[PDB]
Amino acid sequence: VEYRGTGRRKNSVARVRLVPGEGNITVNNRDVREYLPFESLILDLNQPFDVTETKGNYDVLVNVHGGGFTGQAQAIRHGIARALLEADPEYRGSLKRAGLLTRDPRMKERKKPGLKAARRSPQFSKR
Amino acid sequence: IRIRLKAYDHRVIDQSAEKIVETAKRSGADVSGPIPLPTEKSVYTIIRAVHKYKDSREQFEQRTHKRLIDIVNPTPKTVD
Amino acid sequence: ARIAGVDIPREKRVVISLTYIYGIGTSTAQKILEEANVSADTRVKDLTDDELGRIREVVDGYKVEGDLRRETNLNIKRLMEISSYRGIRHRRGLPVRGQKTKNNARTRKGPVK
Amino acid sequence: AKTSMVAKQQKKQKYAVREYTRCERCGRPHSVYRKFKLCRICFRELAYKGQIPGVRKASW
Amino acid sequence: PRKGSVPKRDVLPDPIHNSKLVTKLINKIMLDGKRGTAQRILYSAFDLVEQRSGRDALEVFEEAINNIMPVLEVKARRVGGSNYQVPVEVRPERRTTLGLRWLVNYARLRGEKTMEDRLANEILDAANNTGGAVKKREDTHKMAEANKAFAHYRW
Amino acid sequence: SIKKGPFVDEHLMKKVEAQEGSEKKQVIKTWSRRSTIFPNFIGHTFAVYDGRKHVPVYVTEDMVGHKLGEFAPTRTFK
RNA sequence: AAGUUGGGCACUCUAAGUUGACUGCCGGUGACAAACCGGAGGAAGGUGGGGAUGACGUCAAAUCAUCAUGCCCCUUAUGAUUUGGGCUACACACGUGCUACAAUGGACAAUACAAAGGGCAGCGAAACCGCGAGGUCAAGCAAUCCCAUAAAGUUGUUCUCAGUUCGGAUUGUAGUCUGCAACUCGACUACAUGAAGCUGGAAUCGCUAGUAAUCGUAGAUCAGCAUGCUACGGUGAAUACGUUC
Ligand SMILES: [Mg+2]
Ligand SMILES: [Mg+2]
Ligand SMILES: [Mg+2]
Ligand SMILES: [Mg+2]
Ligand SMILES: [Mg+2]
Ligand SMILES: [Mg+2]
Ligand SMILES: [Mg+2]
Ligand SMILES: [Mg+2]
Ligand SMILES: [Mg+2]
Repeated sequence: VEYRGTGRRKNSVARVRLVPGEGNITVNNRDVREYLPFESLILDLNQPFDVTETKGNYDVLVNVHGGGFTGQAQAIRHGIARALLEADPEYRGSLKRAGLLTRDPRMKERKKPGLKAARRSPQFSKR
Repeated sequence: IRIRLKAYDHRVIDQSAEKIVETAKRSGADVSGPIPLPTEKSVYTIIRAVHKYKDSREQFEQRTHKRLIDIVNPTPKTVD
Repeated sequence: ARIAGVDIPREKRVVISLTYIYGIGTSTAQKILEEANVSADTRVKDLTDDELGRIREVVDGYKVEGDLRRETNLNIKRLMEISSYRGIRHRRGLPVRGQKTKNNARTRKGPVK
Repeated sequence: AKTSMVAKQQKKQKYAVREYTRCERCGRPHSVYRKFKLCRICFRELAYKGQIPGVRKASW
Repeated sequence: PRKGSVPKRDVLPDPIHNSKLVTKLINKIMLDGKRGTAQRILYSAFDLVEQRSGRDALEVFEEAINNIMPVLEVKARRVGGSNYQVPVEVRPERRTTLGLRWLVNYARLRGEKTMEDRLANEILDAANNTGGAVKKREDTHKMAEANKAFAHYRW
Repeated sequence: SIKKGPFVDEHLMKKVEAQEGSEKKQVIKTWSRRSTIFPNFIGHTFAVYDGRKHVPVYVTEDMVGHKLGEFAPTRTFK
């Protein structure tokens, strides 16, 4: 029983559901394996499934929105952990032993005024 | 009818929204609870100095807040 | 290698082998490649010893001549050394068109720096 | 020589697009606005002391 | 940083090859932010190893880093009121990170006219000796190992 | 450069279209460096600059399609 | 087909109004000195990440051409109004910026995923006539409507290591648009033209995680015209043991 796993990574929301059965992930009425366009490491967002000691627990048929593509990805990886812990609340003390469930470390930041790339400075000539 | 409100200050428009839903709900009218439309800003980045000492500037904004209220029951006790 | 003087390159695609000739290249070479049994398939110096006859008979029909009208650019240009502008005093005193004649690295018409 | 220029500008020298836009309380001919008809330093002392609306400071 | 020990915290998993130390040299061939053209070229430069070498590239790969593996460093230090060099043996975390640059810097130097084949001639001919980049690690391997000097210096 | 009437200035047309009657030669006094060459032009000079020059330029049968009285330059180089 | 049409479903982001981080009970031992390295559970580290905020003061630094201005000069001209030249001129010297020297590259058709913005004579669809720059008409209009397809990348065809199918510098013809008009003095399109150039001497800069680099998106200024400019997302590494210079 798992529902409403939101997932956020770099301005790209993702809402999921989890249905019991076997591991079959799917977003936006089309596949995953030939949607994540470069991303040969599709299996490395399934990797919380690797470390929850069970791979084929549930099916997802998830949703996603916005962002880029790996910015649009990798939050599914975050988004199934919230609903995964809501499937059984034991896992907080046993999924945060590899430190995985939630961290939102970074987004892009402001171009600082009179600069060029928000930390870079223009080149000054000489002395 | 979907009357629209937009104002510069942000507490003024909420007290106006609860004023208009107060004068609507105290009469018989099945009004929706007031709707937050997203509030748009616009930016004015400008040079401080008077002569050519550029690359030292500061920015301004102004922020219009936009609410939304709709009634669906024209009653004589909710006319104006 | 018969089109204008010679068409030197062999074993390329013909669609760019017809760029080495003057007056035709890379976009009207697609257009003038208009003949049955004429398609670029890495047979530049092959596949044609009579099929080449149509694709230069049409070039002789292709009114702009390729190489025979090398006199008309200097007809037009030398006609513009009647001292009006735009060729007049970019050649009689020799500066360069480009609207900035000494502020930047204008060396495409200058000899050296 | 600019008080002649303001005497020109609110009149019309009859062609379509010969005019231009100048500052209201000041008189600069460059870097003026169209939301305010002020100009980039004459806007600033009128954006301060609260007297123009809209304007919080910065830093969004 | 005069303040000490900025943390490391870098992770590197992999899809098929099951090795942390193979996702490092995908992170150095990748220039200009295009990870979307690295493992398309890298894994098409390892599947062409067994067609060029005698074996799978896995059991050749630790040999290929093992022979290119640098030993000794010469970090110059003006000792006590003098100025000349000192040999330093590298701490084992730093030495692979120093090590992997010599694959890619000479990958862009072998004129084989195909980068997924020019670069892979230094994993072949790396488990076997006298490659392209082994010459530099033997050139600097004897930089101060034979030229042993004041070896009581601090830094 | 468009269609629709290559934009001779009209007062210049007013001068030429009735100036072409007799065998007299009093040319322009214009300093309007804008107009093109209508093909019905008689042997006459012009005065096409206004800072300081009245350069008498020949109306001779050049490429008359140029949208300029630009035979008179403005400055020197050396 | 997709209009998200109904259901009126309302939860799921969502869009502007609220609860709570602080060395807190923490283990040490600094001997009670605050604090320092550690462990716990808030998603959260020890000013969570950034901005806005610029102390007494220096440089007789900069501005009378934003304005204000003590004082001296101009007084049928050192004022005024047009038209028309100029601010772009040229053997040269130096700053900044861009686009490139190629095969993890180029061409070619097909082929997915953003943020922030503006638009009531402005933005302009759909279908239409053009090689394109565009031309006509033309409904919808401020989360809903329009500009507005993001692009890089993926799968696939092909050129196969060359002054080259690399690059467009230059140069004539034939147009479009804005305008009263594009010669001095704009911009864009396709037609050929196709130069310099093989990752650059002495030297010299910019950056410590969403950071430099990569292709893009929007805006003001503005009838028309930016490689600059301030804003926004996408892809995203390597490295910092150390204070000797
Ligand atoms: Mg929920
Ligand atoms: Mg005055
Ligand atoms: Mg310290
Ligand atoms: Mg904070
Ligand atoms: Mg802070
Ligand atoms: Mg403070
Ligand atoms: Mg004065
Ligand atoms: Mg100037
Ligand atoms: Mg469209």
